[PDB]
Amino acid sequence: EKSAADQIVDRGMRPKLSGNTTRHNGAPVPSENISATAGPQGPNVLNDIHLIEKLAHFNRENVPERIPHAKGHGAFGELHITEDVSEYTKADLFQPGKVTPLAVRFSTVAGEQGSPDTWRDVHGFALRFYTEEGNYDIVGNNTPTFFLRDGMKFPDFIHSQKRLNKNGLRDADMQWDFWTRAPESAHQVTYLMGDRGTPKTSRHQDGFGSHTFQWINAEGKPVWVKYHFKTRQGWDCFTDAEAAKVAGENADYQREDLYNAIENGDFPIWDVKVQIMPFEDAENYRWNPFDLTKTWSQKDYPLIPVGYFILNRNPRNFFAQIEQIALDPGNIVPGVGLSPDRMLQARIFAYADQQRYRIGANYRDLPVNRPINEVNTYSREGSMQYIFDAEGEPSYSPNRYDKGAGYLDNGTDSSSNHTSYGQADDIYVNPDPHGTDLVRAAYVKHQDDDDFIQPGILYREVLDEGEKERLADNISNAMQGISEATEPRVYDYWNNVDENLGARVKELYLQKKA
Amino acid sequence: KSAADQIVDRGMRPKLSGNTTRHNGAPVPSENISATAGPQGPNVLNDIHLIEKLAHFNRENVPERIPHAKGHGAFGELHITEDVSEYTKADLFQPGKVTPLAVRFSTVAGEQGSPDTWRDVHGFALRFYTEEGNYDIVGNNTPTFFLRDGMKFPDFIHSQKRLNKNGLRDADMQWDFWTRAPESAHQVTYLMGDRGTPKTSRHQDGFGSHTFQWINAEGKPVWVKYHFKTRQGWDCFTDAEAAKVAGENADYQREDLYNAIENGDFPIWDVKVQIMPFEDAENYRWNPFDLTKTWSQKDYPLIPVGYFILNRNPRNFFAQIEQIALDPGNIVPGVGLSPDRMLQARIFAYADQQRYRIGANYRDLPVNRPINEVNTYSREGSMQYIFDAEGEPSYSPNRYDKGAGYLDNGTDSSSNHTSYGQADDIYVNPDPHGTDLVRAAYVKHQDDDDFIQPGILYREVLDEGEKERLADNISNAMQGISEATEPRVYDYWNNVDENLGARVKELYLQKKA
Amino acid sequence: EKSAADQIVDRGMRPKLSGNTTRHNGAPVPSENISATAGPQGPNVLNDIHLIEKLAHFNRENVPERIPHAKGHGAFGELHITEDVSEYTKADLFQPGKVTPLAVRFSTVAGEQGSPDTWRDVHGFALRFYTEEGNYDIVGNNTPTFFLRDGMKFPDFIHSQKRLNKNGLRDADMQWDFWTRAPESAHQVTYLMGDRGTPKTSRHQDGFGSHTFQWINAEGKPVWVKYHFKTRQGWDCFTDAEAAKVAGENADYQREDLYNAIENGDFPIWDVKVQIMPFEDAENYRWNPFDLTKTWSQKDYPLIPVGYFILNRNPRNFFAQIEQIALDPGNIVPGVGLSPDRMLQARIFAYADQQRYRIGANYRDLPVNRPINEVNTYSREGSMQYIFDAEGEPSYSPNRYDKGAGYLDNGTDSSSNHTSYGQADDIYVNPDPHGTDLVRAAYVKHQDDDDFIQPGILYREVLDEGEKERLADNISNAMQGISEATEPRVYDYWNNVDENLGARVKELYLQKKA
Ligand SMILES: NC(=O)C1=CN([C@@H]2O[C@H](COP(=O)(O)OP(=O)(O)OC[C@H]3O[C@@H](n4cnc5c(N)ncnc54)[C@H](OP(=O)(O)O)[C@@H]3O)[C@@H](O)[C@H]2O)C=CC1
Ligand SMILES: NC(=O)C1=CN([C@@H]2O[C@H](COP(=O)(O)OP(=O)(O)OC[C@H]3O[C@@H](n4cnc5c(N)ncnc54)[C@H](OP(=O)(O)O)[C@@H]3O)[C@@H](O)[C@H]2O)C=CC1
Ligand SMILES: NC(=O)C1=CN([C@@H]2O[C@H](COP(=O)(O)OP(=O)(O)OC[C@H]3O[C@@H](n4cnc5c(N)ncnc54)[C@H](OP(=O)(O)O)[C@@H]3O)[C@@H](O)[C@H]2O)C=CC1
Ligand code: HEM
Ligand code: HEM
Ligand code: HEM
Ligand SMILES: [Cl-]
Repeated sequence: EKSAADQIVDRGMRPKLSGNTTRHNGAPVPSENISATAGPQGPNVLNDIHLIEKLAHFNRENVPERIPHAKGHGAFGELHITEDVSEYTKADLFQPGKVTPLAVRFSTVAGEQGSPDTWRDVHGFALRFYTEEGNYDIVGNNTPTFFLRDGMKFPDFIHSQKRLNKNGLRDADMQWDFWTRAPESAHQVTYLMGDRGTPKTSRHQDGFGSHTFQWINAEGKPVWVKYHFKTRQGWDCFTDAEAAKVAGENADYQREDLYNAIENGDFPIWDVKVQIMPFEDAENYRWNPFDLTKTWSQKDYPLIPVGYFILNRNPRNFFAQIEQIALDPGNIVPGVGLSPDRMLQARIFAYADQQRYRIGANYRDLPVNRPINEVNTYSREGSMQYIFDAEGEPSYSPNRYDKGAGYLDNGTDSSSNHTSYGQADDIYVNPDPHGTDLVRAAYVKHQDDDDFIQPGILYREVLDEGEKERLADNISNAMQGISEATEPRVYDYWNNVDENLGARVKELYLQKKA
Repeated sequence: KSAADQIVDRGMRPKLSGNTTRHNGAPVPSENISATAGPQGPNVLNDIHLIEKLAHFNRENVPERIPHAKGHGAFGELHITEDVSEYTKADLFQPGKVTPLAVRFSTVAGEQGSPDTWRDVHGFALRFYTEEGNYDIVGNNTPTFFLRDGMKFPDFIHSQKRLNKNGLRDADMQWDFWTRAPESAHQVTYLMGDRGTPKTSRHQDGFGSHTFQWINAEGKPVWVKYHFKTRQGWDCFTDAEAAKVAGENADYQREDLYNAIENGDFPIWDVKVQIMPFEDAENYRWNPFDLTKTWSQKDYPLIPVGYFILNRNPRNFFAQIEQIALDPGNIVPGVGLSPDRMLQARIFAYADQQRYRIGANYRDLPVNRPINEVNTYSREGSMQYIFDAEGEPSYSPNRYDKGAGYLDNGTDSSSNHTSYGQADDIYVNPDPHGTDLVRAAYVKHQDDDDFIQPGILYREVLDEGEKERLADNISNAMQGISEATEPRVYDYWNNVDENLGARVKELYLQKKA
Repeated sequence: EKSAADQIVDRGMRPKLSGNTTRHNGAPVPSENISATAGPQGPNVLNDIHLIEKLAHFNRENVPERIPHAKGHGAFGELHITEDVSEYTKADLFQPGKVTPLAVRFSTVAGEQGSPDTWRDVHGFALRFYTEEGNYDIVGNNTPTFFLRDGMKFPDFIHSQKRLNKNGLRDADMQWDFWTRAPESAHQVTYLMGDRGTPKTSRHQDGFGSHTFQWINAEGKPVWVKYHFKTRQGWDCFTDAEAAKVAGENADYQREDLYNAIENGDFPIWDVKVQIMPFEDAENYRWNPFDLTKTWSQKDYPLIPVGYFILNRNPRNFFAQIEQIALDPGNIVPGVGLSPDRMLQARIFAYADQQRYRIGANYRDLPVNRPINEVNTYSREGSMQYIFDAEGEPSYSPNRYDKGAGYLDNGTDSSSNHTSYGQADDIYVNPDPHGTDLVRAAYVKHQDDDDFIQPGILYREVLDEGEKERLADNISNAMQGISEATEPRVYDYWNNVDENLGARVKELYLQKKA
């Protein structure tokens, strides 16, 4: 417990072993060097049991990588609460003085396993807190916003960032064809194409929940919140050229950086802060507060400190604890809720769904995925069931025994006779839906909602001249390879962000087109 | 000849003779003797055919369905003989249409080897290969069901299957669940009557059970329920007879159907609907969206649509029946859902299990492909047999011509605040009766309770022999329940009807030694 | 202006489609942009069927990558026979005048499927010929030899080339610890550390079967053979530094090169040649002829021309036709046999074993894996069974019908009554086994057999002075990061190859270390 995470990371690990190897049934292995033949020059025999066992398990080492965020790495640590936010949330892990074990995984998005850490890309920033009321995951990114506001479009974006169907090549035309035809992408593409598209390490970047979530206090009062994880190491970014150079020198530069830092006792820290928007502020804010492509201005809603987290433990086994971790924004806990962000709501479905396939039906039972409290469930069976309920316990509720049911239920019947429980605050306390029908509709339109104002503000009001110039230079690099059909779409896109940025992008682009 | 012939021939090899080949096409030396290093020497590793043959044998089994593992089916045709175009624009239901079909029949609780004639609900699952996509009506041989909320479905199904400790099915478990979930009473009464043991798949009705929606060319909705009325007529075993046949032929109904079709005795069902005007819903005496409530045929009589006939046996049972992926979520223009929470859970659940039970690309298998071309941006996944034309885009919106949704413009992401309005293709919704996410009861209609409908069946519909057999069947099914469950069951049946309840207890006590 | 492989490459491809999209049941998709909600600001509904279907299938796009050789790419083409080799083999594809469709996949070995093509590594060179007597695969490498002579050691070598269990980092100490303690590796490590460890493209390298195989003629007479695929484009290699620079600029450099070459009509060609060792020559050759770590001298066995192959077709769909191809040395055909090469014998089991898992039980039925002749098999069922036998055909043999049995069988009974078939020449005509017992034994020891003489010969008699210096430089670079425990073991390993090479390796290593 020299990290509070020691209880978690030690789960499943064998003691150190010596002497001679054994087969998987426990019988001694004769040789790891020579296989059995019928005569020295005779054929290999079928019944070299160790040989076949060794080859067959070797043949099954690989599992499907994540889509997206295949390339990643992580660590374990502790969340420490230093402020009192109890007036906003009853979430157990956020109460005063609470110390909670965590896991984190960082990643890129588009590239596969083995792809370089320092390709220009968004970086994943995904936390698990092992709380007393269950695992609470905040699966964030190193950006406060994102490319889209509807999950229907997510697989379109991700195919466009991956490889063409015909030849397995990533493609500039495809990336820009998608982005310019999905102009809601403007805010995040501006962020991505700036310095922060190439952070040097996982330690030298902020993390964000990106989405608006909900906090609910002990008396059932909700507020809207956004999470901000502010690096104590500070933002530090490569130039476009530097990142590509590092990609060739060390494709695992960030994975290695984090390992070395923790091994050397240089434990990275982030200050945990939130923006808090009162429930009553939501409808009249200048931007739609639930549109992922819109950040809340920190002038309107400043960061409020909560505490900090520290990464102080490397994994014991990378594959077992990091590759197999199943981080999921749907892992919420009491005191935390969702919001009418359609991207978030799609995510709440999508992660567990992929994980049931990528890992297996019983992925929740793996050491790194089990919570610290006992799971009380009627789920059973499935492939590779390691853990099962006490002998003879019932498989169904309501039942005549004592296993139990939901906290809203009485534990003895099916809640018939027209029983109602009321508002599902554990999902979220909803605002006005603005309609009574199943629809495919726009988000409620707020005064300053469009696809371009916020990245325009970033360019005009936040970025210094160097940042503005590198942005244009980066963009024009990224455009190399687009078709002639795509060129004017890209010019238009950037002009819509800012006419000066757009002019400079085109200027540099034509210079390089040679 | 059958309209299903083009479907059912997909994937089938020509008959082959001569000698066998390995899976790479090379000649097999022997199917009888394996290669050894000397006649009495060890088997060699590199008998390639031996290992290939053993390894593929080792991989023949796949997860059976949960539930409805034990089943069997056929192919056929739907024929429209009436004009229902005022109610629906669904292509397959338009005047004169003839549509190829598939069907799978099944029990519910038992596993792959279990008997067809255990007392159980029977599945009645149809696929129509329409010009506008596969439309599946995944029904049962009952117009109702045990529950009104999908949250409870795995509880019911575990209670119908085996105890975790010893792998035995269990009467106490079945009745403990049924009596503590009294919404079950309508279907339990149906299940425990004669129709719990139909002799064959041909001698039972089918039903969609749920309220669905039909929408016409002008966008006007009506609520509908499907009824498939058997031309062979209901014909049921007694409790004792079904149990006897269960041991004599575990595949009684599977064999019966295959034989009937081989002999040219093609079974036929008349396809009819009940149609409830959209404006009738709120004031009907029962909640029209509660699965445990039937619509009275006195209030809404059956309206004829056409008939379907089964005239084709599968070419290969595993390939075409075990691997068929029937799914109530396979709807088509002109058909919609309803605020039935059981139905809404099913719309998710089937494709979810199928992605696992069969594979991510299960839709590409011959029996699961529609007759029209699929135009999708989905790609890759295990065992991808079918892929798009070379170089076609993987994303939309794009600058090419593959296309997008019929609501979309095909060129952009529908930003700038584009709205499409009511999602009628899902269903034209009635009043939700609230503005908040809630866990709530169904809207309460005047005669809604858990017992009135099976009581009416018993008191007003069942004849004297049916009433007595019902009590006899229930008391048989009760044998083995714990003393802690007996009084709960007595009261349950009293709630249905006091005379039924009295008779059930009387017979139960007689049989209890 | 097409290809003989067009029949293969078109299997499974849809026609071009336009209009609007459909769900997977064929019904029209309402939108690819907006998901359905209960009110514009209400929750997403569960029954957006298209949303869930699109996300769920997106979630299942990935499959396990190969272990090893995850990162690869390929093409299709034609094998043309130009010489008469019928005196040596009856194999159909090798008969005079035969033109046979082919597939090829090139690859690296260690890295995962996003990793750079131009990491220093062995490159895979794996061919499939779609012959009239089945698919014949020659799954070779760009080297005539390899690191080991026993499949028992293969998973040890491959872990040592992949990532440490604790942190997911590849590791120089691990690579050299294994190589030096398994000194049979010396031949291939010398090849790997030379110029050929970094070929510029897939087109500018030779290919080899590496193992000794067997050819059998129509009369049943065997000879031992080795396959050589000599590039008409010529060897062309990066330096160690250039290869890393390219890895950062374009991780898919070689994938892109091959695609572009074929797209442009610059079809790469290799001349197909064999070495042929008479059956009577094997026991008295100066080296063991079945030891993968021993090449046959081309002074003793010159190359004999057979024909050439040309790559003239890019895949229609990369994932469907390349990622899912199941290349397998066990795919032999009449006229071709194996040998007492233990590595080869282990491979004959291992590939189909992995493919059953990596792809699925029915992987043989996928378009790219089906032969051009009809498969007549009693195998049945299994996940995703697309193809099934004619209605009512029997599932077992011997049977009273016509489907048949093996060519040695009579088609009517089980071959009891003590029926014997004799020597299994279809596997191979074996030489003497040199013993009568199941053993774990060394290979038969030939006069000049050791772990170091052949790369010593390469260094002393083949390499030019620049090649000799680059070799020492490359080695010393690859040694950076090894522990002090490993240093003297590496110094000694290189001295065993050659005292002068050894001295220069140590010299440069100590220079670079600081
Ligand atoms: N939560 C938010 O509102 C965030 C907004 N932004 C961008 O800043 C604009 C103004 O937001 P508002 O909060 O009103 O303004 P503020 O002035 O209060 O803050 C601007 C934000 O932009 C960040 N920033 C500085 N340089 C870059 C850059 N190179 N690339 C990306 N971000 C950078 C700042 O980080 P720092 O303090 O370290 O300089 C700060 O968090 C928005 O349009 C948005 O695009 C960016 C991050 C968070
Ligand atoms: N969709 C529906 O309205 C159906 C309802 N039921 C049951 O009938 C009751 C009355 O419904 P309503 O339509 O108003 O009355 P109706 O008289 O108009 O129809 C009653 C239905 O009950 C059927 N029935 C007859 N014997 C049995 C039995 N052994 N087990 C199950 N069903 C049987 C009849 O079949 P048949 O005409 O062939 O004799 C008929 O379909 C309901 O409470 C319900 O339990 C049952 C089937 C359909
Ligand atoms: N199958 C074989 O016999 C091969 C053996 N070797 C190596 O060559 C040595 C001598 O064998 P032998 O055939 O008797 O001699 P040969 O002179 O007849 O052939 C030497 C081989 O070495 C190749 N070679 C040239 N440069 C390099 C290099 N930078 N790295 C690796 N290989 C290179 C040659 O290719 P090229 O003609 O184009 O110059 C030629 O194939 C062996 O010890 C073996 O290590 C290498 C390739 C094939
Ligand atoms: C509707 C939009 C999105 C969908 C459908 C989606 C879906 C997914 C899925 C299925 C995975 C793989 C999970 C697994 O297999 O374990 C994943 C990975 C990931 N996603 Fe999302 N995503 C979306 C948008 C976002 C957003 C907005 C963020 C950040 C706020 C985000 C952050 C991440 C991170 C960090 C990972 C990697 C987690 C890890 O390291 O294991 N994604 N996404
Ligand atoms: C919310 C409640 C229900 C859920 C979650 C559910 C779920 C399922 C699932 C996942 C399957 C297996 C599908 C497959 O693997 O191919 C199945 C089988 C089946 N279910 Fe349902 N079911 C529900 C209620 C019903 C109802 C009400 C009916 C009839 C109206 C029904 C009829 C059937 C039939 C006929 C099959 C077998 C289809 C076949 O023959 O392949 N189920 N159920
Ligand atoms: C006993 C030693 C070896 C074993 C057990 C072994 C096993 C394997 C396996 C299981 C695969 C993945 C197959 C798949 O999933 O499709 C593979 C890939 C491959 N191996 Fe081997 N291997 C061995 C040595 C060799 C040798 C000596 C060569 C060359 C002569 C070679 C060439 C290749 C190539 C080219 C691939 C990639 C094929 C492709 O591009 O799809 N391997 N190896
Ligand atoms: Cl799955």
